[PDB]
Amino acid sequence: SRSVWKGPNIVPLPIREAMTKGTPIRTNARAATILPQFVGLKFQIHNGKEYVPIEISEDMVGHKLGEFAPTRKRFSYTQTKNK
Amino acid sequence: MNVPKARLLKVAELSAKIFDQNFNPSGIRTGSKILNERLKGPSVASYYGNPDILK
Amino acid sequence: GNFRFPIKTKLPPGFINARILRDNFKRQQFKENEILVKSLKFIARNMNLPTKLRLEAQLKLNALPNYMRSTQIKNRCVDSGHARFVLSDFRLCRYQFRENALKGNLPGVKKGIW
Amino acid sequence: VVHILGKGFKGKEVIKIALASKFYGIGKTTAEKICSKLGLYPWMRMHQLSEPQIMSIASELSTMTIEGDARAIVKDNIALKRKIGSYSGMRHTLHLPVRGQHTRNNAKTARKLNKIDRR
Amino acid sequence: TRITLPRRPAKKIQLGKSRPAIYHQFNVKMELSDGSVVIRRSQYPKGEIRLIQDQRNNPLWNPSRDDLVVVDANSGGSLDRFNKRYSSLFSTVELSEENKKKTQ
Amino acid sequence: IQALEKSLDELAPLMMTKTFNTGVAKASVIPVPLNKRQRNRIAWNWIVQSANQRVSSDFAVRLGEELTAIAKGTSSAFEKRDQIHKTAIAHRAYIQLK
RNA sequence: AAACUCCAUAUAUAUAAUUUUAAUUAUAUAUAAUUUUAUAUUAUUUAUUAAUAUAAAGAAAGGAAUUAAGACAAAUCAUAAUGAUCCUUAUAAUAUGGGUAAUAGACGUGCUAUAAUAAAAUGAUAAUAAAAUUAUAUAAAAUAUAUUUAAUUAUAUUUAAUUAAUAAUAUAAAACAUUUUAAUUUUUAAUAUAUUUUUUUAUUAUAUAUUAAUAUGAAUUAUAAUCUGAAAUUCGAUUAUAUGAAA
Ligand SMILES: [Mg+2]
Ligand SMILES: [Mg+2]
Ligand SMILES: [Mg+2]
Ligand SMILES: [Mg+2]
Ligand SMILES: [Mg+2]
Ligand SMILES: [Mg+2]
Ligand SMILES: [Mg+2]
Ligand SMILES: [Mg+2]
Ligand SMILES: [Mg+2]
Ligand SMILES: [Mg+2]
Ligand SMILES: [Mg+2]
Ligand SMILES: [Mg+2]
Ligand SMILES: [Mg+2]
Ligand SMILES: [Mg+2]
Ligand SMILES: [Mg+2]
Ligand SMILES: [Mg+2]
Ligand SMILES: [Mg+2]
Ligand SMILES: [Mg+2]
Ligand SMILES: [Mg+2]
Ligand SMILES: [Mg+2]
Repeated sequence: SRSVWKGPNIVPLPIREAMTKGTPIRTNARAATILPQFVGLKFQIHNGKEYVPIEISEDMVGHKLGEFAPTRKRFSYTQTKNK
Repeated sequence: MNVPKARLLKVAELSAKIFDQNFNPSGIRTGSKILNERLKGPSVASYYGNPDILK
Repeated sequence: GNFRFPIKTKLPPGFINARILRDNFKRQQFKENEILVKSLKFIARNMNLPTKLRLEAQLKLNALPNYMRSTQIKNRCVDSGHARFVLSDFRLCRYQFRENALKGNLPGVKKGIW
Repeated sequence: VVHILGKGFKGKEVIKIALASKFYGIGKTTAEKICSKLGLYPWMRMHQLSEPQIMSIASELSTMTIEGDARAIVKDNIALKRKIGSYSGMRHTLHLPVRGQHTRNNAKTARKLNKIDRR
Repeated sequence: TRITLPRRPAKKIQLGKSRPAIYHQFNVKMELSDGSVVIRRSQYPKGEIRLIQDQRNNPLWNPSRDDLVVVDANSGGSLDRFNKRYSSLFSTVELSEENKKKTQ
Repeated sequence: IQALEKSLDELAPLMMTKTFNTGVAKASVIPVPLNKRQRNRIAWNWIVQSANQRVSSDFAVRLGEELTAIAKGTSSAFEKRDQIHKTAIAHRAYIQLK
């Protein structure tokens, strides 16, 4: 956990266009902190291959952006291993 | 520790002024260590030697 | 006319490999503006200054290109370019410190016996 | 046998250790504070409690987060994580480690214990 | 394999004894976001409720309201923790510092 | 000290039957003598194992109790000594000058 | 092969104004042993001798490096280098994210435990070491904090001295003494008791179970802080309040 006195992790994002025009924000900044001003905004978070669209909620505030954009999908085992 | 703290801190800041030293009685985060850290750029830059060696 | 990096830097005299060139460029750029990084880090971590100053300082730190971060620098073998088991006393990788040592290239190194 | 809030205690064990052990939410420090507040000497046993003393312990220990309340807080926190859609909530649902541990080997106790209804 | 509770012999409600269902209910006062209070006939046993968010504080239901205070569920998040843990870094003047990335 | 010495000497066997693979039909079980250190080791193992059947929580106390009992000729370790010797007798004739 | 070689050992000389101290040391040269001598009891090619012991003269007893020729078409083209072949708007070069950290099963190494020939607290004229590190630094003492008078533990405040036989990393830890320790009714406390007094004895209470997880064990997880970094979500390390699997 980042020290509180340092302040939240902050990154330049096109928030003005999203607040007024409603354009979704597409970013690779998965380490940015969801500030309370991002509630109700449409984000699209990179995951290495594709940008996952999510809309920030009140409960998500304070978390990081990449916490909702999984990078590797669920592990599965092919039972019919054969040989 | 019978001596009052007021006397001890009076000696503390007097010495600090004499010896050109910081005095932060409250212990707040002044960030002094950031500035006082040495610059290592000259040494890190010459890791691969003199680029002007005769060829 | 198509230099791989924004600033035209000189070339190392010894062994050169693409990776070395990258690391060397990072070294020179970090050296150039390490004072700026230190000043910005001070402001962004100072609660005695207005929070706007902290905000802009943090913003400008986050915007600095990768080639000004000290953390980016990785020590490499100056004779082979390998970036594992590099001994700072010689800047030589493993098996190149050994080879050169046996050759007697290193000023005082010896075969360990005790 | 001394019964406090439905918890069975032998007559030989010290109050502080027994309290810290049987109740979910109070540890060594909280038990020490509880015993000190009611004036029970540090190494007093459960035999020597009187009915007023047992009542005071039950009453004073019921003004702080009970076993059920603490478990509710934990479960609510997990539910928050899962409903947000966070990575950690996903690990809880799948019975997998949540603190960045390796799953290629081990990860047995996480599978056995991690769940959305953690105790 | 269905979960079904077995059915007991249904009692005979012979003709003329079909009494109506009058479920126990309480005269319960419903406090809205404003001072408005409406009396609702409810089964749950407690007489007053406050509605944290309701039609009063919903923009959809009050298009003409210039000033409209907004409040949401308080379970944990911005209003709860982000504020007290970060109570020095302040502003929407500050929101203009991270306004745009100036990227095409 | 001499109580322990006589305890070890009386309790420890003089010779034990060590089975050797010699003998295709059956392993040759021939008595073989033991020096003092070997005998003391066997006796000590017996009295320690016997001293571990006592209620105290400190093995200095339980070792002392067993040693006192042995000093008065009261313990089961003697039966083991007799069994080994009877076994050695049961194997009289296979000893060879070699 | 052995020997010369290096660490270590015993001794001699030299250096050090014994405030870089420790001289009980440091490191240069040299000597020493791959020990010698005597006696006897042995088997023998008959002391033109080997092992058995004794005796007496010795400080005298170890480790490291060096692993031949050939064989394994053993490993390495990912230390590096070249032959052949293949790519040249891409198989070369840069940046932002992700992966190398995925988990059914299996497997080789280790760490930590499953309690009383063993774990925990405390021990300030601070019991007792060696070898290493500190110009891309080491960081004492004092402070605020958690936290109570203090101590211990972890951060923050500030840099004392030292770029080193000088100061710091750093009061070594086990050891040893005292106290405690569930299973354990082998315990506690209420009275008396007394030439066991930190203790014995008599009566009452110290319940509910059984092969068992404790005041063993710290896995998993909730929350709040802290450190490094521009950045700790995938994916870092500590502290505190709870959690307390398996064994
Ligand atoms: Mg690095
Ligand atoms: Mg508890
Ligand atoms: Mg001296
Ligand atoms: Mg040789
Ligand atoms: Mg060979
Ligand atoms: Mg051969
Ligand atoms: Mg091959
Ligand atoms: Mg290859
Ligand atoms: Mg190559
Ligand atoms: Mg490419
Ligand atoms: Mg790997
Ligand atoms: Mg190995
Ligand atoms: Mg133990
Ligand atoms: Mg030393
Ligand atoms: Mg030395
Ligand atoms: Mg200190
Ligand atoms: Mg000590
Ligand atoms: Mg079990
Ligand atoms: Mg424990
Ligand atoms: Mg803990």
